[PDB]
Amino acid sequence: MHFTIQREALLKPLQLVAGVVTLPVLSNVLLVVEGQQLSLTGTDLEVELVGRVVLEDAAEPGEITVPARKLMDICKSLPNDVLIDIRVEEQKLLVKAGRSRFTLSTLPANDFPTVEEGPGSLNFSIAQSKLRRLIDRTSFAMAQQDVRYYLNGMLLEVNGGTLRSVATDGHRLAMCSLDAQIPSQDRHQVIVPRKGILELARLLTEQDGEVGIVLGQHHIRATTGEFTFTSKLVDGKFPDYERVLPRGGDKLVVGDRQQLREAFSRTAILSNEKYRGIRLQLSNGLLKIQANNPEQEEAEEEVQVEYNGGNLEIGFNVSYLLDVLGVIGTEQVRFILSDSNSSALVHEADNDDSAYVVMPMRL
Amino acid sequence: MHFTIQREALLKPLQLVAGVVETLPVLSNVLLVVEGQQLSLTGTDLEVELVGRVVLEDAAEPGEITVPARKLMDICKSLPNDVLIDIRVEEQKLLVKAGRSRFTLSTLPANDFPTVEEGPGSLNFSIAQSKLRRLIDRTSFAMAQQDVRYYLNGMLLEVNGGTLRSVATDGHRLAMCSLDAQIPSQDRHQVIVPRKGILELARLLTEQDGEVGIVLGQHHIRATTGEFTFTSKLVDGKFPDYERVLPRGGDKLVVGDRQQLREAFSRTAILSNEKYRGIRLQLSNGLLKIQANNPEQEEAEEEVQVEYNGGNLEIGFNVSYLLDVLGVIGTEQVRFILSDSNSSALVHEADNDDSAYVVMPMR
Repeated sequence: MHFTIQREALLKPLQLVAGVVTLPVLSNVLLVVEGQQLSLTGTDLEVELVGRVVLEDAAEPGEITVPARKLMDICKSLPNDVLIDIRVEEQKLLVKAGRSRFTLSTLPANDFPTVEEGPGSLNFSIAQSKLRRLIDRTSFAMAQQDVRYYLNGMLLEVNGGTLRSVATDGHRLAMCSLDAQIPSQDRHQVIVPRKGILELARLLTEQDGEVGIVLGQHHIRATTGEFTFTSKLVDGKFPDYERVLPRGGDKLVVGDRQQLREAFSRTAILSNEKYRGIRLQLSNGLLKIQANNPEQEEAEEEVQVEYNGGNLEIGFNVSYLLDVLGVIGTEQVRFILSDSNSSALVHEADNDDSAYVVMPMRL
Repeated sequence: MHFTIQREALLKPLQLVAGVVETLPVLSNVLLVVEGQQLSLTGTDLEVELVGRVVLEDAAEPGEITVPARKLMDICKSLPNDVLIDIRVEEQKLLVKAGRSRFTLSTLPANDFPTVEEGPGSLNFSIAQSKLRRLIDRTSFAMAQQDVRYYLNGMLLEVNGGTLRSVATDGHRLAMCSLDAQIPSQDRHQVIVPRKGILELARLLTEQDGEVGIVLGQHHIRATTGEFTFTSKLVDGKFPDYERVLPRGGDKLVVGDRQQLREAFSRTAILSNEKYRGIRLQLSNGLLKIQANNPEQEEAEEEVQVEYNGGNLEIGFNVSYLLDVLGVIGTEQVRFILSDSNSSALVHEADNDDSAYVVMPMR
C-alpha cells in the first residue's frame, strides 16, 4: 500500500472520521486504497463513518488501520499544502512530508469491525438542511442513559409523504414534521440512538446539498458526496407519542418569546438546583413566575401575556421551558394549557409544524 | 443598608471579585460595604483578597453585609441592560429590585467575613501595568504546581537597584525576566507570591495605558488601580539562589527561527512519551535533528537548519519545556546556549538578555 496526497486533501475526511472515533482497534482509522481512491473509516461500534478522497499520483493498493487521533494530529501539524507520502512497511505506517518522518504502529485491516450494509426497506433523498432542521428542533428532548432503551434516541417516521422526528425523555416531548414528497408506502419508523443522531446533524453542513437516506430494520444510512454514515438502530418499540400530546386544552396563552426566556432564566437562578421548579400563576393578561430554593431564596417576576380566562397555578421544570423557548423561531410563542395536573403544548406563533410537550410538576 | 446602582456599574466590580471566590460558606460570599457614597465589594480565598469600589450617585443608607457572590453576579448579569437596581437589607436578607423582578438572597453577617489588616510595607512604587504583566507572563509557566518545597509554587518578585525582576522555577527549569523600573530602593527586596495569586494578578492587569501601585511588605503584596486593590499573602520561605542555577560554561551557541523550531518540536512531540515527553537533539554544523520515540516504537524525525558552528552534540530534553520557552520568546529568532549532554540549556531572545530561560536535560 502506497500513496501520495496533499495535506488538505487528507485532512478533511480524516477530521470527519475522527469525530466518531474502549477496544484499541476502535481508536484506529481504516485506510483502504482501491485504484485511485482512498477510503477512510472510523467507528465506535454504533456508528460507522466513511470518507472518500481521490488520489492523483499512481497508488499501490492495500489496507491497514492506524491510530486516528495521531494520524490527524500529524496531518494537522504539517505545513500548508505539503505532499504527504504514505507507505506500509512491516506492520508500520511510514509518513513522509518535506523533511518530517513519522512511523506509526498499525493493526491489521481484518481486525477492524464491519457493518451489514443491507439494501433496506425504504430510501429517499432530502435537502440536508431540512433533515438537519428536524433534528435540531427536537434533539434536546431525548433522554440520556434512561433504562428504557427507546427513550435514548430520536424516532424518525415516514408516513404519507411526511418525514417526522420525535424525541422524549418521558417528561417532555419534541416533535417536528416536514412535507418531504416521499412516495406513499407503509409507515416506517426508526429509532436512531442519541449519539448517532447528533453526529448526523453536525455532519449536514452543505446548505444547498442533498442527503440520500436508507431506512432498514437494523440500520440507517445517510449518504452524501463527502461521506457515508451508518448507524445501528435502537431495538424496541417507540411509545405511542400521539397519546402524550395534550388535547382539548381550554386556556390559550400568547407571549413574547424573548421576554419569557429572559424571565425564566432570571428566576431559574433561585430555583432548586436539582428539581428546577418554577411556579406559574396565570390570570387575565398576566403571568407571575416564582422560584424558591432550599435556602428560602426567592425570585419573582411578572410578564404581560395575552390570555383571557380562569386563573391557573401550575408548576414546571424551568430548564424544560427554556429548552423549548430556545428552539422556537418566532417572536411570539403559544402555550396551550388546561389544568394543574395536565401538560403544556407549545407551538410557534403561526405554525403547527413543531410541537412541544412539557409535563407539569407538583407544587 | 440601602442603595441604587446601574446594572453595568455594579457588574464590573462584582465580576472582578467573583474571580477569586472558589469550603467555609462565607468565603463564597462577597462583602458589600456602603460608606457614604461609596460601595465596596470584597472577595477572598484566604490567600488573596480583591476589593472593588464604585461611586454611588443617589443617596445611600450605610451598612454592611455578605451575600453569595456567584448568585448576585448571575442575577446582575441576567438583568436588562442599563436598568437601575435597588438593593436593601431586610431581616438578614438582601432584597434586589430592578423593574419588575424581585430577588431575595440569604446573607451572612459582616463579622464572619475575614479581614486583612493592611500595613504600609517596606517598599512602594508604581509601574506600568503592561510591564508588570510582562514579567509575570514571560515567567509564569516555570512555577511548580504542587511541590513540597513551598517556595517553588509561586513567583519571586525582586527589586534590586532600579530593576524589577521575576523568577520562577520547578527545579527542572527556570524562567526569569528583568526590567529597568527606576525604582528607588535602599536595599534588595524579595517576595514570593503564590501561584494562584500571581496568575490572578496578571489577568487583572488589563489596562495597557494604565499604571499599578505596588506595596511590598513582610507578609503581603498589594496592587492598586482605580478599579481594584489586590492583596495576596506571600510564601514564607527563602527563594533558592537562582543565580547558581544559571549555566555559565556554554561553548556552543545556536541561532534558529523560533517559528520553525516550535512547529518542529510540536510535530515531533506527538510521538514522544506522553508522560516523560523526551526528545533527542542531534546538533552538528548548520543542523538540528529532532527525534521522538514512544513505548509503541513509533518515531518522529525532523531536521531544521540552524546557525551553529562547532562540535557535535547529542542531548535530550523534555519537549514541553522547550515549547513553553519558545511560546514566550517574542523575537523571530531564538538563541540557545549549550555545553554538554549532562548540562543545562540557556535560552534568550535574539538581541536581548532581558529574559533568560534554563532547561535541564534528560538522561
